[PDB]
Amino acid sequence: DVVMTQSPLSLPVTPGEPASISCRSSQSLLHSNGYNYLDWYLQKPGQSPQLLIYLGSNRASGVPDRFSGSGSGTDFTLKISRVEAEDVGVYYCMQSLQTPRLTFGPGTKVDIKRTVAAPSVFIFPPSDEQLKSGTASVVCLLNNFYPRGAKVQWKVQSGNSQESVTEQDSKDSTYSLSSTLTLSKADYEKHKACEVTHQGLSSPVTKSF
Amino acid sequence: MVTDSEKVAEYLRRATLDLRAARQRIRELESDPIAIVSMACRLPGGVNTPQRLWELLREGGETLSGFPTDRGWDLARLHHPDPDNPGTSYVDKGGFLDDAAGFDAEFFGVSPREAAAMDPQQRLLLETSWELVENAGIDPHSLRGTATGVFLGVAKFGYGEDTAAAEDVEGYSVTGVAPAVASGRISYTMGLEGPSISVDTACSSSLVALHLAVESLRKGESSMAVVGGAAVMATPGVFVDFSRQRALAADGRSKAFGAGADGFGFSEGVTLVLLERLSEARRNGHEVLAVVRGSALNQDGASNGLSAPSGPAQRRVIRQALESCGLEPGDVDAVEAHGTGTALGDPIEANALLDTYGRDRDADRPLWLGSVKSNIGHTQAAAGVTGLLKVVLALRNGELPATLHVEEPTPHVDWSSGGVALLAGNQPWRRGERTRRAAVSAFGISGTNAHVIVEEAPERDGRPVPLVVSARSTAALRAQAAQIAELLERPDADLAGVGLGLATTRARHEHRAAVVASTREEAVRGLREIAAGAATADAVVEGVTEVDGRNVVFLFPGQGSQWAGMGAELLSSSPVFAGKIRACDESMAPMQDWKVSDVLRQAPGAPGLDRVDVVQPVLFAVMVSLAELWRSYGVEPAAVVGHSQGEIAAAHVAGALTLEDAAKLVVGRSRLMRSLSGEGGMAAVGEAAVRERLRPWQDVAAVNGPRSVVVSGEPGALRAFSEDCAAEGIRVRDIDVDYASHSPQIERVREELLETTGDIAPRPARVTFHSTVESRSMDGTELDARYWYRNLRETVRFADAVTRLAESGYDAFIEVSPHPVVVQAVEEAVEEADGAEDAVVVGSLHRDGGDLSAFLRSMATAHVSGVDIRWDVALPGAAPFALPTYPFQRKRYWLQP
Amino acid sequence: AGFDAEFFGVSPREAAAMDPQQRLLLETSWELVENAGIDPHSLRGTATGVFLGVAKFGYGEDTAAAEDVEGYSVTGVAPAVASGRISYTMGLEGPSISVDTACSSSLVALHLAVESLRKGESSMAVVGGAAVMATPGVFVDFSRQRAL
Amino acid sequence: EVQLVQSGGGLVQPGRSLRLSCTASGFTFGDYAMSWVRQAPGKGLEWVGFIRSKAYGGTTEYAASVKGRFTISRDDSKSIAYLQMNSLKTEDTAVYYCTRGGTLFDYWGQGTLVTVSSASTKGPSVFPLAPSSAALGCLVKDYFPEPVTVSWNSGALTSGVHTFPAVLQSSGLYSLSSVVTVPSTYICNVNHKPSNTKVDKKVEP
Ligand SMILES: [K+]
Ligand code: NA
Ligand code: NA
Repeated sequence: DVVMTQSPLSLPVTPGEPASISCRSSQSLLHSNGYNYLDWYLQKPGQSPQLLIYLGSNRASGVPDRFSGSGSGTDFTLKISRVEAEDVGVYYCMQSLQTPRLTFGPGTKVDIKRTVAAPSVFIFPPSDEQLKSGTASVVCLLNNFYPRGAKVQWKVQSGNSQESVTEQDSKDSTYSLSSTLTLSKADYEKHKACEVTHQGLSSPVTKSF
Repeated sequence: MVTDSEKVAEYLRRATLDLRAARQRIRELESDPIAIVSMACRLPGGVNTPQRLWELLREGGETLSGFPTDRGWDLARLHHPDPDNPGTSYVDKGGFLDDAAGFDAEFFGVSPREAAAMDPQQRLLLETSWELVENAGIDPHSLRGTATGVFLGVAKFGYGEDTAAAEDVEGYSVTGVAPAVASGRISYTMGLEGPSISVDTACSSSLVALHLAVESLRKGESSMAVVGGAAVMATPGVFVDFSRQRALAADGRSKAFGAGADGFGFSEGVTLVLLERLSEARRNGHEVLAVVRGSALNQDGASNGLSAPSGPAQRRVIRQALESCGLEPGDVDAVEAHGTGTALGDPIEANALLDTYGRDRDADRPLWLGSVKSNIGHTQAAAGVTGLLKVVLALRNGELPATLHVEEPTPHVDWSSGGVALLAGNQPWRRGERTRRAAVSAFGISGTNAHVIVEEAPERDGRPVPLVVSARSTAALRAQAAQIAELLERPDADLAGVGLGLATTRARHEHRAAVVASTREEAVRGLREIAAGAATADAVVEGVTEVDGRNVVFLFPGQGSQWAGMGAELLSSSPVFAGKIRACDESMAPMQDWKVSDVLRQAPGAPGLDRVDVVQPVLFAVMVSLAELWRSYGVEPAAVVGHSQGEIAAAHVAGALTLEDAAKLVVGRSRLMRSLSGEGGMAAVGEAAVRERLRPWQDVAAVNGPRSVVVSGEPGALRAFSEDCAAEGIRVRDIDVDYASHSPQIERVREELLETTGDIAPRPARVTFHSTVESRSMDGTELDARYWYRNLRETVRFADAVTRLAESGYDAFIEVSPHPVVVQAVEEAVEEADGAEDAVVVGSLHRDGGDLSAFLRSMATAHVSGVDIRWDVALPGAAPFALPTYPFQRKRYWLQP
Repeated sequence: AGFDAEFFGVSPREAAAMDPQQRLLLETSWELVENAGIDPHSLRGTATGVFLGVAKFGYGEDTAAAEDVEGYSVTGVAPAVASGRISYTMGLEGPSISVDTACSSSLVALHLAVESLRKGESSMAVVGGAAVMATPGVFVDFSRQRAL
Repeated sequence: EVQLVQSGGGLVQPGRSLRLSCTASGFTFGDYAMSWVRQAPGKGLEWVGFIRSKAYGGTTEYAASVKGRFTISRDDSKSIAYLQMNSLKTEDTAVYYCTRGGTLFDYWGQGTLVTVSSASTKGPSVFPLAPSSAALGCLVKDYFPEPVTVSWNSGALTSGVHTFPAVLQSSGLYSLSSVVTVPSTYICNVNHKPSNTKVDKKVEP
């Protein structure tokens, strides 16, 4: 009987132009007093969350009046009349019918619209200075793609890779990713590549030693 | 879980808080109270401050005089008693400024030819606007780049119109007389960036300017506003023009609301106020003399003649002014009237008051009515803000001055209603339960009326004091000292408050002097020296500087500086210094038994300054502690340089050594020099020459200059070598030392030194560290134990480090030591170098003079040559005292026909 | 120099003493309200404000001093009266202000009028500026600077 | 104006305790419920607990993951809300936000990072990521604690550079990698203040 909300996973936006974020709840949020118990929050990168809209359509003092909310029952929209570049971040719609809210959920990741771009993939092998130590780090780089969501697989595997992603570049508006496969010098000599996927690619892409 | 009521409480709270913030925003935009933070003026009879105006008004003085004789007017031809005679005036009396032609052109960066071409209205607005900001307790330089607005009432009076056309490549003639430039030139010269507007609605002009400024402030367009008006009659044209109409009072007196009222009496005036949102004044800590609550402007409309007043329009503007701030007429204690002394206009004004304030008025509290024009005449574009000045002065002194010439009130007004009473005499007007309010009216001949509501402002040792004065010429510097001398000869005088006011509320100009004093009497003696152009006393320093900042080098010398009890005073008088000493003793703890603090105090059973192994760690502690004292006054080194073990202080100050590691290095090195006791010597002295002379021996420690050098070695050779230099020429001053540093004698201790100290972990330096060992800027991480041995071992290339830094643009060299041992060598090296030719070199303390006063004197010496000092740190808890304004050095500029 | 004095209730001697800036502001301000489709008489008693950029250009300064019982010479050339006379003759009762910030004067007047309207102080506003070079002084003054 | 000033976090070992504070100014603290919300590095926002105002009983509620280890209290005289954290665990590592309100979170503190780790301070190891046939970089491996900075050519090369967020390895030590693109004279400068470690390394085949 737990009350959840869902919003789109991502939403590219264009400054100067409007944007809309939809929200659907598992249950009507309309209360007998006439209000929908749905609030909108925003977390900008490296900042703390901030309130935007409360009870569906009320804009808190100090929030820019380009933000508004509407909807009723189970369907809600946050509207930005004209997006600004400073509006990127994670938007959350949060029901208040049922408390406490244990999580804010995944929210809607808003970033700068641009043309799709495929990852320029690179593989680097472990250095010799490192092999002298006793461990082997092999890196696979996916540079300047869009949108996020580039996946990587290794075939020397599972449970021995770690990945990291940049924030959207201030210039070209793309992302980059680094994966790092880690095995001991032992398990490394005992063999003699990384498979990428991404929507901007025609088909998967591999790069081997 | 939260109930529905608990959630509703939070949502409804947010909605009512949103509403509250919106309503507050409305009330700010509509009726935010406006602080009058200061005032300034030039009025007739030498009334050149607001206090002088108050003095005049409290006595009932009238400043009327004869026409000026030093303006080129043709007084013989100008007077003629018949009103119908063209080109003449039947009056020969008015209100005229003392010195309308006088101007300090150079202060304002104006050339002599521009000054002469400038309307005196423009020139006196520059002086008064400077004074205005000084009187607010604001360093005028701090308004550069701010959104300060300028709103002035000003009109042309014919300055220069009868001067022969001349050459004018720079266009001085155009900008010199344009009313637009009267406001724009204030903005230009003070670097203001808010709107700057000149307005002309005749007599109401300066209150219209005030009305527009209040709007600009409430909207947030201006952060502060310079408001007022200027009228200087360069030509007699207004006496002639108004004579043809028989509009002038024959005796020149403005007999406002008296039965004798028979026309205008015209005067000159330049009057200004400084305005800010009250809430902003409170936030920023500005004084608040009074508050503007509200104001209204309207028009007479279709009156009985273009220039005839309209009773009904005055009634309306009064009611609109009161309604704009939510007040009732009964809330107002007094009116400063337009009050011109004309037979037609006085009754209409009085009747409009009788019909608004006077209707249903408390029988025991009639509205008090007067007019400053009865004292000083009609100051035209400055009239409205001049009446505002009187109101503010009356509020501040608790008294309503008398209005003159009403021994018989005019019978053309039926005063019987009793709601309005003339101020036939002074009336107490003291702060109390009833909030004191008054209104100011101005009604122009173009028909635009103003009424403004004004309210009282809301209810609100023996240590050394550094007194800093500056000005833009030597004569102005002497005057500024003499003014402060007079201020401090008073009993009212707060020495520390004066110092803090001098340091924080006055622009720091090019010619600078300072006195460090502990009593008023000492302060006056030093300021009187400055006032005479002398600086013979030790507590007095003078200099001149073209910049306001420097690129500072801290210099840390080696031995030679110490003296018994050095810095002992500073342990009591300076927490910053003692805190650093104490920090030094905590880090020197697990390496020695004695404490540096005990040595400086000369405690019992404490070591003395003969053992290298106590001197060096003491001097280290003193130096790094003086460094922290300089830094608490806001002086941060851009680079550091040390001489021998002074490099260790340097490296700590730079951030490259923790204090624990620097203590290790100094204690480590200093014991190990104790071992070599009696086994070495050193003495003082060109480098290449001295090296030729040293070939016969195999016993050069430092190159301090081209004739100053230090040789080190074995005691024997030391004396043998001196005999030669003795029986040949230049001197060989020994050195109080048991050892021989920077010579091969050092090698035996290499091994132990490095192992003892090899534990240190140098860090990156936050401040450039220019090594005197390797003659270059070095990363702090390179300053490991091997480096510190190479400093003990190799030659100190001091002069080259200085030279390098001078040539790289460092122009302030501060010797951080208890006695100046390298100042001379720095000075010589800086002079020979291709570096700045106005560098400053100063020390910190002196053998005699290690108390806070001597340290403040050293900072003063740095300051008068352009090093910025945070003088308020010396004056905690003081409150800034009101000061005189800048002593303008005036010459006459007047274009004659 | 052309003016319909009688239309505006101005005597021949007042007209000659009036700055042409003032005279043409009366005609244009009448036209202005007619062009709005408004009977100008209906603005009598209203809170119409007047906000004008205007400066003196020396009209009358080189004419021999004469008799002037009515003071026409003073009001005729004062920039304050250039705005006030519009209010006087059309019976307007809002603020009437003349401002001088040189070349920006008429947009500063506009900025102040917008403020007056948003505050509700003026119900409508007559806004603009007037420049009539009665004398050649500005060509002479700016010639010395090679600014022309 | 409303302010929520947070303090009291930092590095702590597993099993130990920390007390976070949120000092409020510019509103009537005593009228509001106050909540704590946390965000593990690179993850979502998780509700920790909250305390009611005195007007509603002054009581608390807690997420099941912290119940019995964390407690919230308030001091209405000083206008402070506290989060007392006992028996801390590595997965408690997070930025902790204090916020005004129990249901409507209308004003948020700036956040306090709490890192729970048994790791010792350790300078990084740098290793090159060299080409063969337009992209190279450095791998900065095995350091603690954060942060480590990376420039290229002492801050002369910025174009094409991407310095990646650090990742926390199963060992408890961090590792990041910096990269840059150029075709066909290339050093990365790595700085780790907490261990006073600086390193430059040339990248070539
Ligand atoms: K009139
Ligand atoms: Na002296
Ligand atoms: Na020099």
